[PDB]
Amino acid sequence: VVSDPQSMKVTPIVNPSSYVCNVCNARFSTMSALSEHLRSDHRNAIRSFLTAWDDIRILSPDVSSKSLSAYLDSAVANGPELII
Amino acid sequence: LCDALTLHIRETYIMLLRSMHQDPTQIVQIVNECANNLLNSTIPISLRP
Amino acid sequence: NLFNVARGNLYLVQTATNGNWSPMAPVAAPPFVRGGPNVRVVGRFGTIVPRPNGLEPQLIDDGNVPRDIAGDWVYPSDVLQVSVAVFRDYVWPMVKAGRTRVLVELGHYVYTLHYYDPQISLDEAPILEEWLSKINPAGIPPVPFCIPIPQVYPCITARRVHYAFTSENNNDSLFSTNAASIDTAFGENAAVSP
Repeated sequence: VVSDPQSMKVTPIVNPSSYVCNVCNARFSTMSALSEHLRSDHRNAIRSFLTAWDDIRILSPDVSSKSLSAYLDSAVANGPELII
Repeated sequence: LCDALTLHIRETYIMLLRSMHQDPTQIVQIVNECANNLLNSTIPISLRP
Repeated sequence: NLFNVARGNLYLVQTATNGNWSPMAPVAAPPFVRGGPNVRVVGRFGTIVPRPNGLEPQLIDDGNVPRDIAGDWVYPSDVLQVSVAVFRDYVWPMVKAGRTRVLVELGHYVYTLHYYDPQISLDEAPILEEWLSKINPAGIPPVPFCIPIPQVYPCITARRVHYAFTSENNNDSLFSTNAASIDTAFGENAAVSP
């Protein structure tokens, strides 16, 4: 390796700064943490979304909505215990 | 071994669950038409038996 | 162009010039205009569907059909604002590898010029990835253009992988190429316009 200025500098094609997920786009700073998300998730109803305009994760409200208050003689309707 | 009376129930209960099955690959068209094409999504699922 | 506003659309291809490069004044006709031979235009959402088992990811065109990334694409400026990270993760490496060429259709735009010594080599993408990370849905930054500083002596000249150039001749405020010198050698021969 001879460090000369006349040497064609090429940026990497895929990004190591943003190793995107294989079956998702859950980005991280290290792909070692990415190998455990696919080991657990890609093997409720809506767990999350990922927005292309703000790059944040929008999550569902919690299933423990009993702690949430009920307003004026009307209860928060939850899903039934179907899968047993 | 299983009593046929319980097997008649646990098979009828699972006909109830397969009756209410929504094809998860069609959730994309549900979200679009319920948003009047203001918010599109792409939901990847793995088609399993 | 005298008021730092450039007309015409924008091009992002891979180009490794051993010699001269001019983003403001393109020497040839621009490739893949809108509606050309198999040139595909992205629809409103800027949406990419992932595909299973080693297939290439598909991009939804203007006619709401998934099309493959490797080819010639057209971007409205509004579509690029809502689809920033989807541009930057999927179709922008296919520009870096040269397997696709995108057009960024925006009518008029403020432009910032970068000037570099063509002795030292340079890659335009980290200067241009910075332009992509600063695009909000609100607005876009002034578009960067790396222009080689025109030399007075015919030197050996490093390759540069250049990316951004425009369609219309926007080199309307240049006025000189080596003013105090005697004769330009490497860069453009832009003498003072009578």
